[PDB]
Amino acid sequence: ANFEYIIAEKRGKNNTVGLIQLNRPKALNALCDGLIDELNQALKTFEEDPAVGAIVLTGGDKAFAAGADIKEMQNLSFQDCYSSKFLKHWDHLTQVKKPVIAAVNGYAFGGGCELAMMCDIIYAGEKAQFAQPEILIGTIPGAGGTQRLTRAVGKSLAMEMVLTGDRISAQDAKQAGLVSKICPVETLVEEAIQCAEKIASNSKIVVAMAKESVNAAFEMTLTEGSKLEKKLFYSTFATDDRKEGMTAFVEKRKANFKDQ
Amino acid sequence: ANFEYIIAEKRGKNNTVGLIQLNRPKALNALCDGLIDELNQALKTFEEDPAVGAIVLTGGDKAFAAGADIKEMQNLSFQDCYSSKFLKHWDHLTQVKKPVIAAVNGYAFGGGCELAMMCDIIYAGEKAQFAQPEILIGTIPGAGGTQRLTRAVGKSLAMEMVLTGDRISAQDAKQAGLVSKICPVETLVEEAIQCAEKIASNSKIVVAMAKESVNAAFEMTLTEGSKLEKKLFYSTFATDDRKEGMTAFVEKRKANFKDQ
Amino acid sequence: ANFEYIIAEKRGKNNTVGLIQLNRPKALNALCDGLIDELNQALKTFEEDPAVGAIVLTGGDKAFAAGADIKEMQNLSFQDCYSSKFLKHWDHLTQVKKPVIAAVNGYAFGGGCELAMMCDIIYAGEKAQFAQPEILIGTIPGAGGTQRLTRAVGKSLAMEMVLTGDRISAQDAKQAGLVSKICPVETLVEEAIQCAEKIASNSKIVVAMAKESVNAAFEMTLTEGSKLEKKLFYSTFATDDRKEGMTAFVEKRKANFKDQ
Amino acid sequence: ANFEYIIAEKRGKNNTVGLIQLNRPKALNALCDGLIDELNQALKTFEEDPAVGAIVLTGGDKAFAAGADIKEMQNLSFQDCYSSKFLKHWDHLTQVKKPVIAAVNGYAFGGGCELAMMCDIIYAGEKAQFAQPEILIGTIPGAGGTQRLTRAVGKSLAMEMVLTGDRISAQDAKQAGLVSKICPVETLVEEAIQCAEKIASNSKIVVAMAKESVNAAFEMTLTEGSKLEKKLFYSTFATDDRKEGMTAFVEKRKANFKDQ
Amino acid sequence: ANFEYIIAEKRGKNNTVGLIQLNRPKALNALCDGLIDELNQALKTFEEDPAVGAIVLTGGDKAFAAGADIKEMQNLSFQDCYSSKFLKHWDHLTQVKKPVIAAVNGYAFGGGCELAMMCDIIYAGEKAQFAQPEILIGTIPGAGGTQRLTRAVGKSLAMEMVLTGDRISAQDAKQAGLVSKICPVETLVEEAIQCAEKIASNSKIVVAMAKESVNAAFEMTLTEGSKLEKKLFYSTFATDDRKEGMTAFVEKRKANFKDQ
Amino acid sequence: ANFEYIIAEKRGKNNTVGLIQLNRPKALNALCDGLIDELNQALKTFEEDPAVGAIVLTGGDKAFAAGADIKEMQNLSFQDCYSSKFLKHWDHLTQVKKPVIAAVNGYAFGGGCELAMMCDIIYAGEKAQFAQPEILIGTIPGAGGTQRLTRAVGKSLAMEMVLTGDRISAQDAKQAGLVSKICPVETLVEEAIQCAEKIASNSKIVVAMAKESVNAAFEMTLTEGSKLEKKLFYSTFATDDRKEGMTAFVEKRKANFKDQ
Ligand SMILES: [Mg+2]
Ligand SMILES: [Mg+2]
Repeated sequence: ANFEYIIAEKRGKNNTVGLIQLNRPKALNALCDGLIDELNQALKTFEEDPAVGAIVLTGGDKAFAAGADIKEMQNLSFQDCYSSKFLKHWDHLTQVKKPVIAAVNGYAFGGGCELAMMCDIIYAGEKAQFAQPEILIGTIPGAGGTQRLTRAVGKSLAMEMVLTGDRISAQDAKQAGLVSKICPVETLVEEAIQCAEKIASNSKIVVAMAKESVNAAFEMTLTEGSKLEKKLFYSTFATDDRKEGMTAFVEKRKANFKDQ
Repeated sequence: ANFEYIIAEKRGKNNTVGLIQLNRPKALNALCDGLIDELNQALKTFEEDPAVGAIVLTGGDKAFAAGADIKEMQNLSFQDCYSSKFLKHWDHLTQVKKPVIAAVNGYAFGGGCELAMMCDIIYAGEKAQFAQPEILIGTIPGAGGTQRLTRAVGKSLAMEMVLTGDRISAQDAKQAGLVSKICPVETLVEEAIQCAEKIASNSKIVVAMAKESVNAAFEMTLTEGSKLEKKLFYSTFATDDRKEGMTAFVEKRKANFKDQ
Repeated sequence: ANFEYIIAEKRGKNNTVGLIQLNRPKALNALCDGLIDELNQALKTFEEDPAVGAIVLTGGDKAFAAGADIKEMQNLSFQDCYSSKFLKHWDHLTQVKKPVIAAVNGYAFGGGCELAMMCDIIYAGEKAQFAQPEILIGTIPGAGGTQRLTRAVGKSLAMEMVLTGDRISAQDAKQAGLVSKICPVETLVEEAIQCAEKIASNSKIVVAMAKESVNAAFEMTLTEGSKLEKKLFYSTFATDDRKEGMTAFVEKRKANFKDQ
Repeated sequence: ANFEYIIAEKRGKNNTVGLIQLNRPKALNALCDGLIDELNQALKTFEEDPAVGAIVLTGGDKAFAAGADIKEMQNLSFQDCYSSKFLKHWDHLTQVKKPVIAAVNGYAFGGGCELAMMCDIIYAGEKAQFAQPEILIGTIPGAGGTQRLTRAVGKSLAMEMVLTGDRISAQDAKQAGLVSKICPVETLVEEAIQCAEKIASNSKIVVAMAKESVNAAFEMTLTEGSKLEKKLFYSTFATDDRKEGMTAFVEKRKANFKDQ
Repeated sequence: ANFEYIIAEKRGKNNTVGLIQLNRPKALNALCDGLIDELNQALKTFEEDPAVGAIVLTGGDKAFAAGADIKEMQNLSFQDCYSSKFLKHWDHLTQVKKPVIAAVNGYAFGGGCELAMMCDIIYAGEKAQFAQPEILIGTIPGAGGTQRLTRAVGKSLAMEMVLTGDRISAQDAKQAGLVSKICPVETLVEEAIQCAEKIASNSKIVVAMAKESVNAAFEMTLTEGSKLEKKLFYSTFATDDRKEGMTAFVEKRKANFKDQ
Repeated sequence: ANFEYIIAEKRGKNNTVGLIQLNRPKALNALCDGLIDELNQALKTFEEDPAVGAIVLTGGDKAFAAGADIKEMQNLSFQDCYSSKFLKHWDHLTQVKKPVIAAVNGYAFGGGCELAMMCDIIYAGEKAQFAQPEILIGTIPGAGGTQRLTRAVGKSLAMEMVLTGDRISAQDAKQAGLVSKICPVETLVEEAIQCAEKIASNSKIVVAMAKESVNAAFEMTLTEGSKLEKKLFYSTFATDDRKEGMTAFVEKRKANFKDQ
């Protein structure tokens, strides 16, 4: 559909990467309800696209997402927040089966840091900054800003970032484990698109199985996690993609996958 | 009160930071029963102080805490450990609701490293060292020296430090995620006090809710953790400090919080 | 017994370290059925050796283990993999009670990285590389390559390595926490042997208790983990090595341990 | 919309109970795609109805639901099932916030038993029968027929019912804990409607909080469950309904609740 | 310390059973703060008594405990509950190491059922009734009335009792598993005292270990539960009472235990 | 091999049921090392038999298994027990993939009750009794007598049985959920054999998947349990038995399963 807050298009060769770019530069990509609706529409459109195998989520060069709109949430009481479940459409990225690579350039504060952490892979620029300033306005992060952050960077750094609201550099996020790669500002999007192309070049079903196996590490114990990983490695044998890849490996050539 | 092992006072402007400094320099701040009792009393006093919003725990410049007294625990038998629940008052720091910042200077060995890891934020000096030498005397760390350490720095480094008892530098704890900031020895205490002042400047109830949400990341799954975070974010709306902070954000000014 | 794929011997002074060296240099130490059988035989032999306290697992100078044989697993189906529990002998290293130090030199790809992550301590060379290329042949890592990796290095880096199959340097693994020490290619084995000698010098039963307490951090919550740690610290008092070590600490001398 | 497989209406005095009755008597209420879509639509309509406080789900007098259609799932392969998440709309009843009372009359086999167990309260007739015959056609229950059943009736009875497919009487389900009340066949619907009216008479928000607290018992440990229960009990104090109820208890009268 | 709400005495031969009888017959044993304080004092006194090995908690013949005083909690806000942690002294019974047998006669409503479920063994009379009427006053049970209840009687019956507030007979509680034995009203206390005497006649430390092993079933998985059970069965060997009991079993006689 | 403590044979028509009968009537089937070794040998022999689909474990008419040999473990210490892992060969029944039906007749005390609870289905005679008398000799059940028992029969009854050692009748175990069916002592074995034949007639791989899905209910949460159940129900589509059974159901006939 015609979006007014975001820009959705297919990038890279073979058109296998879906680029969802936030286009709110005057508000520093403020996460409003309309922007979230357009983002979810683009996400489901890219998920229902057979040619797309990976999604790249990015905002602006100076700001990825500076948090939710506060004026629409100031006059909310406890009843209207508990009932009606206020930030519920804020977790549709966690239900996406295809990998979503976050290209964080500039400010990723409040809701932006949570939306980035909800993605599988986070690519941060040279001047990218992460913070959780919810404590400054009398609230707490309520979209994964504490659960995923503490699991990623540890208790101490997450406790400091949550209780103080201070910002951390991209280098600190890489050393702590929040992001997996640091790229220049003018080439972050291109490297994220190349990584998404490398991801989508494989079998989509096996990639989804691997993503589920990785995500299960935060929901189950080590023994049950290993058992589920063994069951998934057994189940991946029932696909033609596994046999095709093993044939291309034994008889050295390029593997032609058909997502089945 | 008349303390013989620790020094308790309120530091910083407006006296919002409680400083609990171990005062056993000739014994390398050995964690004895009287010192633990005085630490618990000071923690309770600072918890029951409305003007205190954060606590800073520190020791000496050359040693933070070099472990418990071995003489008072050699004659102890298996039955006398289980019954009297040996080392039962060593986890009172985990029951505090206000944030406690550990300013570790010098040696933090055995019980000292566990007491530091039990704090929310760990500030270490340039010459600070962390180790678990329990394996050297025929015992294992029994106050969180294995659970929290493995969750913070990983399996490999924790296994090495536990089975070998070797010391790690402050830079190692920083790159591994054990500590959150490296500060000079002459200014570590003041930087910890400034961080505790920045923490106490916010709403104490919202800060405690955020601390609980962060601590829940080690006790529940990611889904249930996110559900509890959502419930806490919804409950935050029932406080006057939330509305005050959101109004101060809307009309740009300084938010005056009343801890309610 | 006489091995054809591996080399098993006791190294170090006092013969306290068991060295299991993979001896398949022309196949990059491919994890085959015979190699796994010989590895399990050497592991149980060293476990049934009262003079051995720690095991060092290493491969070649240019490759630790470059994955399993794809030829013996290409013609496998879903039923044959499930009704035979494929790769069920691949986790015998996780049942070892004595510490196992992984001296990873060169390539550790696929099954190699999984076998290395199952060890307690991972020692990597300067030119050591870790990767999970299973996604390139149409399968997923099914021997702990996702559960342990995501817990160690984090969500983002593990997701990238799994979905892309790209390699990471030893420095990246050290920064992310996958390995614990970087050593030269010419001395990595000697450093691992010295670490295993320092480990075996302590009480083997107390060392096993500490290893169990550390491993329990990935199978239980923080509260139950601390409770089990307290119970193990209480049970360690019923050993003769505990009082001997405490007496040697009180009256400064060398503690003579008898593994009881 | 106009339903062809189910009947949706508001029953009972004050029209606070939504009755969703399956209307496929010739197919023993086979769970097809259209019937599931209509059930989800009726559930959403009753959820978005302020005048409805509870839902009652029932079928026919001789059969509640005899499982899904096997014809629409025989020609399905593994890839079509996985890459489309077969039976994904079958768990929309677990996302409902208002209590759903299952009035099971007659046969509740496989999918019917799963849909009944997914409800909060199960009301069964004297001639009601429960079974999981999936093992007879070469499959396993895949909509909670093993997880919830084993947690409700125990390990032994669930194992027997799953591996044998034998039916159990309503008295057996009552003594095992599967159902909570046995009612005559001619009055089961009326008793379920009266129970839902007793439920709908209370505060909807407090009822939803209690439902969440009860459902959390199967998602985490007892300690975290009690902590979440304490937090929800504290959050209840921010509603006007709790104050109104406590005031009506003090000054003995009927409490007028407004769902806020 | 003379009590005004409860009666504390030692009953049974050898004076090994501590009887804590609620003595509020006009208020149906309303759980007030003073009664809770006296109960905690009696509990800690009986725990610190070497002659007492088991505790029996009971109220009146017509009422065990009819819930907390609503007048004390009527004028309480959300901030006053959270901060201050309302009902925080209500879980001191869960920290008792010695077994506590609940002799429930008459009404056990609201806080009474929660206090009874926190006991290890629950003994109910012929006319004993259990209910959770918190939903009738606009609140939810906040002292374990949902977590333990759902784990004991199942999902359906607990959901019904919570959302409706209806009472269940002692027979239904025995069938669902809430209680373990039904006794006449005039002899319930005597049978509970006899059971507590049978319990206290064994080794107190082994009894505490068994209680911990049983309570761990709700805090860990089956694998980790069995592991902790194995570790505790190994740890019980280091006590003299284990060897004494085994000697009395081999050489048939009466075992003389010394709680060590 | 020729057994001296047990009797192993194939019973029932088509020889699809393996009967492992304990043959120690003069010692009340005491669980000794040789008996456990022969039991494990018969179990692995029946597991490696393609014609056997289910195993029936029974003892004598007056005693199923009266616990382990006491004189075999009187002179054992804490170190000898921890380091040798006492009772480790006792959980080989939990690793069996095919269902094991426990035909418990007579006394099932101590280790016998644990071995019975480790089975999937428990069939008890009219005069069968279950108890955990470990507390009477100064020890605790260390082979699943507390974890599985508390999960099956509840907290109160398991606590009573563990702390008192009293016996429960077969009817009590049936109403509590410990056993699934009560049968006469003269026909219990035949009924268990008929049940195993009904189990063995189905697809062995699908039966193993169902057993795994049921056993996973005690190792994971409800959400992850349902996810693993969905994944197993998707994987079962890749078997030939699923399509054969579905075709036999569509066109009504007898399904011919080939265990593939
Ligand atoms: Mg890290
Ligand atoms: Mg039951």
